[PDB]
Amino acid sequence: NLAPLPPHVPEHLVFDFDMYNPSNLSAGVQEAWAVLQESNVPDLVWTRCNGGHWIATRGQLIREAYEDYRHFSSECPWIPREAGEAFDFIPTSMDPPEQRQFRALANQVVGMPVVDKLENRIQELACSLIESLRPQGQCNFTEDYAEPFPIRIFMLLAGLPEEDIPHLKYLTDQMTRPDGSMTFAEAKEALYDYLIPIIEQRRQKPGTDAISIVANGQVNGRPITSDEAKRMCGLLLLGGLDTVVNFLSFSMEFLAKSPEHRQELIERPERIPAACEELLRRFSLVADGRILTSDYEFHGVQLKKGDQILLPQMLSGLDERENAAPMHVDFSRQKVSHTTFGHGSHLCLGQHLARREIIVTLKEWLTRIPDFSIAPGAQIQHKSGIVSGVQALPLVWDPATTKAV
Ligand code: HEM
Ligand SMILES: CC1=CC[C@@H]2C[C@H]1C2(C)C
Ligand SMILES: [K+]
Repeated sequence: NLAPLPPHVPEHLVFDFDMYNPSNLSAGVQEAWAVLQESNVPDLVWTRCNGGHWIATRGQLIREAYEDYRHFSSECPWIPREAGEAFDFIPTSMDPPEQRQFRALANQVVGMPVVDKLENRIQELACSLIESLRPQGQCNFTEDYAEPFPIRIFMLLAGLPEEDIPHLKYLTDQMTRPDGSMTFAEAKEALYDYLIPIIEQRRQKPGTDAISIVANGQVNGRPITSDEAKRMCGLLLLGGLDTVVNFLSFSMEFLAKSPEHRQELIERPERIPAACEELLRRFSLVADGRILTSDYEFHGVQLKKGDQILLPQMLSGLDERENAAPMHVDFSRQKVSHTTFGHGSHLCLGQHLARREIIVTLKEWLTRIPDFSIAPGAQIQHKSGIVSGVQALPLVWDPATTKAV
């Protein structure tokens, strides 16, 4: 159940939060983690769950720890420990200075520039899917939109056949939210097995997909190795199949239950980008961490070299010390403060692709299906993990209230 409290961890700082099955899941995953920001929970606690680790509960500490890579290394960023030890993805598993040369290469295959290209391809698919769904008056949002819209765009960017989705998506999820049929190590090895012949094939005969660009690129001037390309592409694949997919679902679940929120977007489409940020904060969903490089006193707490500390990017924006009424969605919110795309030298390279997907989704869905609700009676279930998400989201609406556009 719980790991024996290490001698150096204060008994009064213990708070056994379980990141893969938080107590409050029924109330909502963001709410379940929010329990860590309650009146008498300190800024830093120790949970004996998942092997034992620190958890920074407030954005101030979260931001600081992410900026201080000397003490909090990305070397072992995943929890549980075994998983963090096998996590060798590039460039997320490296700290500056060595990280940059690779981060630059990755920025080349998913950055703004690549996204402006993809713009029309992304609108076409969003419309394509929504219009095909419009007349039915119902859908399984997670499988009929949330998953194929972002994944197909990534599989297109990566130059990979769509039939590979079921397999890759299953591996990916075992890494963020393991159902237990596979360890992080097994999921990664299969992802590395998938790529290897594809990376060797595109190095032998260069194309113009994100994969070829990576296997054939350079780092600070020198040629990338096969193995280095593999570690980077696995990360890219990981960032493309399980982030926006889940986020679209928290956003649309909320919109289906907020008629007033929907109207505002119908009435004033010019605020969709702003709503996109507010939702990015409200339904933040990533939580990874770092490992202590040496013994280090942090905010009055003694951390030992080797201790893992989970720094929930999700919690910053939900922190009342960052945004008043944090649990409240307000598209007109003055200063939207958050760390949903991370913080420090590891800032999300895919955020520009993420915002673009989210915004076109908001624009095109509302423009064709302005009124919809959650299937009557449905009991929505979230799952918590490195990346939290929605199990299923049944949606219904009346086709008479829609419009081809
Ligand atoms: C709503 C969507 C997304 C969210 C909230 C998100 C969140 C994050 C977070 C929190 C990190 C930092 C991890 C750390 O510091 O350990 C990160 C890194 C990264 N993400 Fe995103 N991500 C999203 C979408 C994407 C997409 C679509 C891609 C590309 C296909 C992507 C690619 C990356 C990469 C390559 C990194 C690594 C940066 C580095 O390690 O320097 N992400 N992301
Ligand atoms: C967007 C992402 C790609 C890979 C893992 C999931 C995040 C990360 C925590 C860095
Ligand atoms: K590692």
